Amino acid sequence: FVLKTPKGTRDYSPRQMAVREKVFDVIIRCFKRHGAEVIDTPVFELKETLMGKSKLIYDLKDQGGELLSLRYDLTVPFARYLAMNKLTNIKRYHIAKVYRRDNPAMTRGRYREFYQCDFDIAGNFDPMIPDAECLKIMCEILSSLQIGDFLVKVNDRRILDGMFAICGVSDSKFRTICSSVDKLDKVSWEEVKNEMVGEKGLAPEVADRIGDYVQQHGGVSLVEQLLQDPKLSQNKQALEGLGDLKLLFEYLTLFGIDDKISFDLSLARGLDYYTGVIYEAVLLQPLGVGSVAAGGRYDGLVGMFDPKGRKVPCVGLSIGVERIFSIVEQRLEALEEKIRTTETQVLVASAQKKLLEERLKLVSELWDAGIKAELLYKKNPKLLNQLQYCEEAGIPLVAIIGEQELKDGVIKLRSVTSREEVDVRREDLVEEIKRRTG
Amino acid sequence: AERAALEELVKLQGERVRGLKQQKASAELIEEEVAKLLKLKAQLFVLKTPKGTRDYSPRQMAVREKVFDVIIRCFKRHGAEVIDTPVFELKETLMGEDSKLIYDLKDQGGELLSLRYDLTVPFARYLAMNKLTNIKRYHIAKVYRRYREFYQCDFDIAGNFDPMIPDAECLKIMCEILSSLQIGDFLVKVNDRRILDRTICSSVDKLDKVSWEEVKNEMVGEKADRIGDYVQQHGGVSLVEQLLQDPKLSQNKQALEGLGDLKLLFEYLTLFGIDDKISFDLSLARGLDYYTGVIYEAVLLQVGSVAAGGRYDGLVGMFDPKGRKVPCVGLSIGVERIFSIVEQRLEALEEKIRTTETQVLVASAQKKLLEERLKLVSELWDAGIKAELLYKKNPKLLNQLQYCEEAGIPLVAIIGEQELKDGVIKLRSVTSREEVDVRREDLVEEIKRRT
Ligand SMILES: [Cl-]
Ligand SMILES: [Cl-]
Repeated sequence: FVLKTPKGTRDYSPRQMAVREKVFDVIIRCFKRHGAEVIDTPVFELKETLMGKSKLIYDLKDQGGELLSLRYDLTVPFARYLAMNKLTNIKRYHIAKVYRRDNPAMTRGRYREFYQCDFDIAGNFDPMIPDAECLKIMCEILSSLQIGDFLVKVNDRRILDGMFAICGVSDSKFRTICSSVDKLDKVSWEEVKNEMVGEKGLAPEVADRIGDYVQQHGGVSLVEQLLQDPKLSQNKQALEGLGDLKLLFEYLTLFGIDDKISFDLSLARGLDYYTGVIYEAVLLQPLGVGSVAAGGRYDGLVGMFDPKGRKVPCVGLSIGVERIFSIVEQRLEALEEKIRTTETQVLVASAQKKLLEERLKLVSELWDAGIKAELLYKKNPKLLNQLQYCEEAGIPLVAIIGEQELKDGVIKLRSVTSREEVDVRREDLVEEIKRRTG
Repeated sequence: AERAALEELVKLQGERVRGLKQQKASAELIEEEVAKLLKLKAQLFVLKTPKGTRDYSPRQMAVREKVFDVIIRCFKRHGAEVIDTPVFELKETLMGEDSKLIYDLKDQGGELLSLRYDLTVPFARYLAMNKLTNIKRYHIAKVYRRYREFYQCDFDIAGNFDPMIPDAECLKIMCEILSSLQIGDFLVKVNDRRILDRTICSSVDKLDKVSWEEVKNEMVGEKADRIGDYVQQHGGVSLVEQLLQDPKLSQNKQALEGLGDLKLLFEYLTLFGIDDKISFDLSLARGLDYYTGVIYEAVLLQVGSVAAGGRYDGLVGMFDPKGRKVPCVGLSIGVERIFSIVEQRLEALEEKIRTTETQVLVASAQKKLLEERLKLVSELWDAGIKAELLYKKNPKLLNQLQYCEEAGIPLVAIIGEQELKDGVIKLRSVTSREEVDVRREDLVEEIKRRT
């Protein structure tokens, strides 16, 4: 028996926490900027609640009591929360860890316990305003994180259904074909066409029509082009999706995030789940380095719990904080710069021995002034040792107490980086420290 | 949800009333508490959260954010790092209260796992795994026991340092957070395990709750004269000094060592200025098994415990193959009861508790200005202002104003055709109902100044 974190789980070191706090602050400042509420659900539900949901779910031991399970997803707790509280409309964000028992590849992003970061608007509202807002929120956060240039792919579920029927895929092969088409971002169309015809028996005359549609990406001008398409115009659901899309593009143009959006018909994810617009956010090297965010409209899923069977229309977005965390730390790592694990702005030190009690008095005053102060728990620490500690922790200043300095009543402040000393009056010292550090 | 919070409030009120009656409190205060409790009671498929677990409502979250914010600022002020641990650990990792209390996962077809029951065992594992002999950190996370699922707030300092400074700092931090919380007057009681050196201890812990007389009878039932004199006595530094002078305690080295450390600790507290708020009691024996040094427990002044902790050197050593002990001192803050006390206090003021921070809402009385509204709101968002708008083509102005009143939003931005033409925007204070015309450019700056 080795002491280890469970297979698939990880601790978070102070540096990692600092990185995770830095990004969570940006994302939540944006969520609050859009006037969202926040909720929290327990880490486990009753099993009854999750059965019928891929059954890679951790389950607690019976232990006499009724069976329970760690949440594998945020939304089913969301639906339970809305049905339990008799609400059909709410705007909120939930940030919390989820638990799926799957093989974990550390090199790969996969981990058994990982953060999920969701923002949702639920309710019957005029069409597309909430969706446009969701898109704006995605671009705000990714732009603010400064992790390079991003682009957002959007599509619609209805267009996929209509385009696939008109092109000529059967209904039960349709999900499999979609799984193939979605890889066009990471692979080539000759390759997914070979995969489709060869591995899944789809006719080449149906694959080479799906090709003429899916290899097509652009802006609003492509929704107009496809509105003009004779075959597509005939299809009703394709018509619905395109109409919603034309409207969405207009709202984004008002938002000013129009340039960073791309209509792309290759995109096909979460079909079981999404009923309207589907969007994915990816980093740019015009080549995507990975998928950083996702969003969708899922009217069907939220209302499952209600006895009546009423559907609560919902639109939302999920942010891949776990890639964002790694990318941010590596950027720091590439620089090779040390990351502050503490916010201490001053350290109290005395060169001379026997001044420990006085320092304690000084440190307390700083604490009661709301200053982030520290001191070494040694009766007579050496000045050199104290300074090294400051350099390592990134502490900007050192406050030195000396018998000579004390008589004057002044306190000597030395900048660690510049190694320059100034003598300050005790009353002023607090304000001097404040001026020095925000 | 909200109903669940109400139930929690009722459970706390009942406990408080029970404590007050026990303390032989005056009728005037007891009646007020009963009145609050009665009001709470009045206020109070098969979809349900698992037993012992409750959801957090937006209103509930707001109280939690404010409370956590105060605690977090204090921890940061004292220059602590922060660490995170997974929810579950190997069952073997958690081992010698009762083993059965701990939650355990199904076999699955992998190593057996159990949910964290405490936040410090994982910390001990973290230290051993990384081989660290010194760290100052705080950890805020949910713990599971079989409410069964609840938040735990912990601040710990681990390492070898001159005696009593780390211990003194924890008390100062605890006092600092409680005063900041503004939950009223509180006191902290401190004892050392070494000086104290089972069933008597439990009786002793039970002793805090009940009188010595009845308390004395309980001890007899459990079966004392020598023991009784020591337990009743409690106080300050002067009281501490008298005990050392005693010959019996004095001639025992094990007993003697603890007394000396405490004497030293009080001096540090005096420098800090939290000396007045510290109390010495030998009666306290809570968390005796974990502790190898001092005990401290905080009690608010009208379980009844808001904060607790002490020095334990035994745990870090257990994980290490070598078994070398790691000195450590720490504190836990009972943040759930603090949640419900804070929310209750806010309610007394009668001031609204806002679930959102939106500064302003964009609204238009007239028809067909939706696009105009969207552009403006977007500009506000870009500016970093917290703004909203209703997802309606032509919403009515009265409806929008009502939403602001209910949501607590301070201002409403109104767009009119004439206003649009002149370059002005009409800003109306929801509370005052007063209006002003502000040019588009000045709108962002003015909103910030007003808020
Ligand atoms: Cl596949
Ligand atoms: Cl396994």
